[PDB]
Amino acid sequence: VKLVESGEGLVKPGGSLKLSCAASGFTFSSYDMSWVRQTPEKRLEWVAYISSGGDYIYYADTVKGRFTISRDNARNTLYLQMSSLKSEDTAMYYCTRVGEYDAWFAYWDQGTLVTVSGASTKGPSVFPLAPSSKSTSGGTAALGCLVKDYFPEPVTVSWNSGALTSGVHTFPAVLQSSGLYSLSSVVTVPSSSLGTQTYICNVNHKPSNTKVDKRVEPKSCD
Amino acid sequence: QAVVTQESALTTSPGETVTLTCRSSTGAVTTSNYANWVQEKPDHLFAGLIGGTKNRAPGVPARFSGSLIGDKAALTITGAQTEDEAIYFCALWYSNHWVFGGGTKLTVLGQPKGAPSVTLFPPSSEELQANKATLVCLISDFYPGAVTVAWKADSSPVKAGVETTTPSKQSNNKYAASSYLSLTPEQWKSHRSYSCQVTHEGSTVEKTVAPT
Amino acid sequence: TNATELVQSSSTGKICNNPHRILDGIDCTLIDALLGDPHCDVFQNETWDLFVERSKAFSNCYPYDVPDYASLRSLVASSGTLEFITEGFTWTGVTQNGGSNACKRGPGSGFFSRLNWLTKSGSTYPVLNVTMPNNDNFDKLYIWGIHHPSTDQEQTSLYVQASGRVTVSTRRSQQTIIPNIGSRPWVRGLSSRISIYWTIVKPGDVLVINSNGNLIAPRGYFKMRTGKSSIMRSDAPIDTCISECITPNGSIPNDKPFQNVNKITYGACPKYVKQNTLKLAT
Repeated sequence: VKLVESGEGLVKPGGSLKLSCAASGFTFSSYDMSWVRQTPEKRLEWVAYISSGGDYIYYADTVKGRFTISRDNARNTLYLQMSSLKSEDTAMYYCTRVGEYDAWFAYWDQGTLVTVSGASTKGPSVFPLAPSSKSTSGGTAALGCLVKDYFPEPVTVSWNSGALTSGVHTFPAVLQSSGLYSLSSVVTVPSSSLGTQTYICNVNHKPSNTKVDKRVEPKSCD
Repeated sequence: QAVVTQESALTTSPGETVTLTCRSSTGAVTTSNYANWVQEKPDHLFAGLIGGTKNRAPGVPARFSGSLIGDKAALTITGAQTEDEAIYFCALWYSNHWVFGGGTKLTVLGQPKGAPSVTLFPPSSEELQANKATLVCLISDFYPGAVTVAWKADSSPVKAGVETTTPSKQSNNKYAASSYLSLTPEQWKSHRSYSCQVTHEGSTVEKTVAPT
Repeated sequence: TNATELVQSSSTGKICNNPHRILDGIDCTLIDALLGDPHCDVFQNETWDLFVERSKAFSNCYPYDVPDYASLRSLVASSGTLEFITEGFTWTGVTQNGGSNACKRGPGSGFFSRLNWLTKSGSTYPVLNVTMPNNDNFDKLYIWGIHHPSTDQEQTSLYVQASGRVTVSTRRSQQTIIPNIGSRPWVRGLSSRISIYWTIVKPGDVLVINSNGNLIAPRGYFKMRTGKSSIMRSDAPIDTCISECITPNGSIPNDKPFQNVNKITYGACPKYVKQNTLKLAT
């Protein structure tokens, strides 16, 4: 099965936000569904639960009357309306395709991160990372992209819009002493196709939609 | 109440028998608590392993035996392996809620080679024109994830403008880390070269870039 | 020369629907159809020669527990029919024909079609002493159960007495179960479960049921038979073919003395081995 969640952004305390997990791969409307979260302290917490679409919906005493879980048996999508948000609602929320008749917490996802801070959502500053020229190892090469001074997390970086899936590592972000992050991704590409292929850095910041493409060229400069 | 407590970090070797606990604060963990066991793999892969305090998923080997030891639960792994190194959570059922533990980080002795490969990048021409300078030292494909970062500029120790992240697991169960040196465009062009020193279990890897 | 083969290594991927009768449990299992699950209303009083349980089956009703599940799933399979005869027991002061919105048989409440939920009748719950003899000349299969509430407050709210008991005995057997109340995890939204039991009645035998609470009543019995029928767990489709041997990986021919696809077979299937090719000269 496959369940992908969306709804990344920044909210202020007392605000609202809707999360959605599009469940695919197997039969929907037959299994129960729930929402689970993991705080930045890596503490698991149960949030909500729905019974195949349900007359039965129950939330945690922390999130009763502030959240509401919904299900769409037609679109195969499960929604989670977060309302009257607090600072303590900051976590990566997971959508679980679990059925308590045989399994308790079987399927989890890659998560979606929502932050409730009240701070200003700022935009990243993308700078190109120039490839290595000399003192080679007979090896490929290393070029990348620098996503500097963004908040909040996360940012997703692809290469050639899904055409460069082999030899790329996206490194985690650093919480610098400014309340902002900084991420770096570097690909490994042979120097033979280094002056023939155009390599594009595609950064897409979901909270504040900054879909920027960045070209990394040898600049004939030192 | 509903406070679930367990161990924070354990370690074992392939072939040995492990046992994880799940203690309850309001009293004894009864069979009516339906102890759950999740498996936190890298890239946030929380796979559910055991439910009902003994019922096991169809894809989990028979080495995972769920039981109720003493006044708490148990996760016995008879025949531990390298693929069992992960964070394992417990979830006890109380008549109205679903509470979780803190997680027991299981360490396993294996993965023969964890030597890191280091990559260093100077600031970009666009960044230098923007009155900013930030060098990037990327450490990847190493195990375990315990390294010390050191930057050097013209044979002198550098400890200002350096923020560095704790290594996290990659997709191949190896660790990776990143170190950044924030400077001013004047300091970058005034020195001969900058070096990022990485040491991991005796072997020291340091790479140097120059403004040419 | 050449060498003829003696092992069937290959399969069809689909099940041939001849010459046996195949019954597909598209969204239902054999126990879901045996109890009468509202989404399993196609298989009521149906027949078969081989049942097919799919991995895509589910249950949209009361979470039920079946002790001796494998012992029940096998004796009904070889019966080859859901031949259910409504009986009409005497449930006096029982407030029968009950259900819940989780076992939805239409808009409002509902329950299983082959079993009956007996609530309280006002503020009274009498003790049950009913009997139903088997004067015919065939074995009877009676399906019943017991209710496990979530708390003592809904046990006292559905049944006057704080604790129940269901005793279903025959001239050679006796079954007495005491309910175990508990707020179990929400499966399909309910903190309650139900355990399912059955009792077989032979010719010359009389069925006796006794209870003082927490009884799920039957609406009749099932006509048992001794057939070549069975049940298979497969996700292979049904094709408009004719093949004697059936395999969970797809039907195979019976021309070779051995097979290599699966040890679980049905029909005039060859012997099972693990070797790949076996060639003999001719």
